[PDB]
Amino acid sequence: PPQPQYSYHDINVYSLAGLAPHITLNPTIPLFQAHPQLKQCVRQAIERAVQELVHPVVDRSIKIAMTTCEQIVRKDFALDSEESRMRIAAHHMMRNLTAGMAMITCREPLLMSISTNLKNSFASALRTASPQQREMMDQAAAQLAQDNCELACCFIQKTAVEKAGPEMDKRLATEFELRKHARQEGRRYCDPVVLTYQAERMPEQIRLKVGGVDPKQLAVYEEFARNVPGFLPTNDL
Amino acid sequence: AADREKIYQWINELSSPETRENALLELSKKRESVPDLAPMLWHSFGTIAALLQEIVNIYPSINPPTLTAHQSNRVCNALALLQCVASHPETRSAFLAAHIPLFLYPFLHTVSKTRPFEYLRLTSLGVIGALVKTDEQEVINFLLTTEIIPLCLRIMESGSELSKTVATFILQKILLDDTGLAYICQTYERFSHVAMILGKMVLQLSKEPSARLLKHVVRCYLRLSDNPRAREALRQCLPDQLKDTTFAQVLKDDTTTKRWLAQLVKNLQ
Repeated sequence: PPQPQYSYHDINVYSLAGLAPHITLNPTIPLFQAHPQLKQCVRQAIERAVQELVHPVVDRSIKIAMTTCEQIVRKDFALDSEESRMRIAAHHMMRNLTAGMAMITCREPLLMSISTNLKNSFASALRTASPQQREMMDQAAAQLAQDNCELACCFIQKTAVEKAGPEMDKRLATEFELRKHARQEGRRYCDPVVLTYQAERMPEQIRLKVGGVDPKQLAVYEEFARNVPGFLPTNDL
Repeated sequence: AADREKIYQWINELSSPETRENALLELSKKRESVPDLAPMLWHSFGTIAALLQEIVNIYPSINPPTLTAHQSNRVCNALALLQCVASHPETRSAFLAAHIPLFLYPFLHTVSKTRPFEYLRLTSLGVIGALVKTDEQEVINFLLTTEIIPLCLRIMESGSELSKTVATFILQKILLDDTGLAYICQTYERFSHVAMILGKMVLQLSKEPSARLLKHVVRCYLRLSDNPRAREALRQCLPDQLKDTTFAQVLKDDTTTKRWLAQLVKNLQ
């Protein structure tokens, strides 16, 4: 039932400053009712959680997504002598699967880390602590972590997506080389193994075309670009 | 050739999100009457990418756990198609090379006890199950680098009887492989974690019989006793329920498991 809160463009990721306007502070939080001052330490605890997790999460997500995306794209575009369609589709799929892996990877570590940061901030500023105020503290840090996890994740997901594209480009350099080499010897690239299999074993109705991929068959890959997990889908503005 | 042309059309209709849900349903029903469904799915354009799309698109519903019955039914039709690909001699290796099981691990990691999540987990387990049934060493080697053992152990402890059974069977296949036995027995921490979980399961089985689950638990112990270090630790920590007559009655039909239990005891001398 719940849609994502942000669009891809709603969050600028060039700097950790992009996080501040979106941070949400439930005014009913008991710890906040008692010391409205502690609201001041939230932004920095969040920014430091993101700062410590962004690069491991980005690195791991791209690494998981890379192999899967390279193999499938290589497979789907095997009889496609052009490098243009392949590059775009690989772009869309890689960016999408990376964002998904990023979302799966950082959520629970973000919760833990944001909660930990807030408590320690809370416990240092005010001041001193108390058996009924540490309960407000841990209530506050847990709920705030929950309330800000989507924003923190989105930040990290977007960082991963921006980096993913050029990594896929580098990974597919030889594929682009195969198609470029062939054109210079005056011919279309066609994977010989795939050409044979498709011609001999695949039913006509579902065969990869030597003669090209019907624009309708590309619906999957367009959808990867349209609908990225953790963000509002794209439209015709 | 009338019903087969019906299959080609659903396959083509998997690419577009407008016709995909329906094609998922219809194809998942036909997979025991279409022997070559797997290479057709694998080798057609955009199909595997569409199934992966189905998987990744429910990631937002995983955490926080808001997955519905309908969402779960839909993605499980996709998973059912992928299980078909994991089983087939012609598609297994490429399925594995594409690392597709990794996009299932986020499902195996969920802990929500609602039926949409339990079905999700069971169906995901079924894909890994299909893989190890083939008895390929390549499969085991992939599973060992990808850390599916802790995932399986958590499920063996807390899942439905069905999920526990599939998860234990996966562990069993890994153990039966020489590399898998060595890996799990490589450190006391690893071996201890596994033994501890098997011990808990044995206790739970003594209160609620499951022939199938008990069989796989026993096979795991038996295989563990092929390792000299494990054999020594098992002498000390083997559950008493596996030594007395706790399970005699549920086993008198199952000669195979009886025989296995018998050799386990004999090995520990």
